Amino acid sequence: VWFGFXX
Amino acid sequence: ETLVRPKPLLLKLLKSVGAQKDTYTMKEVLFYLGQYIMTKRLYDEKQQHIVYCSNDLLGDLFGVPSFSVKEHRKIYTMIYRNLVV
Repeated sequence: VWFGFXX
Repeated sequence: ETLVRPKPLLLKLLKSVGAQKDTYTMKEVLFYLGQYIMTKRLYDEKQQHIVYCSNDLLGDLFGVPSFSVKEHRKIYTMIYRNLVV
């Protein structure tokens, strides 16, 4: 969920 | 992931962070949205779950001034309004 994003 | 065609203002946003296509996987869309949030500094590093998108095209597209990355369903709903499958 870190923007630099998505599991 | 599944193939989606962003509507024009979402395509513009994606291209603004270096996306090159008209058709994307959902994983690509999420990636580029994250790059945009970072490059426009729409977050604070000490509460990284919160996106602040008021007064930004992203907030216009999503229909909200702020959201948490934990709102999985709501984020997909907001993205899907800006795409066609």
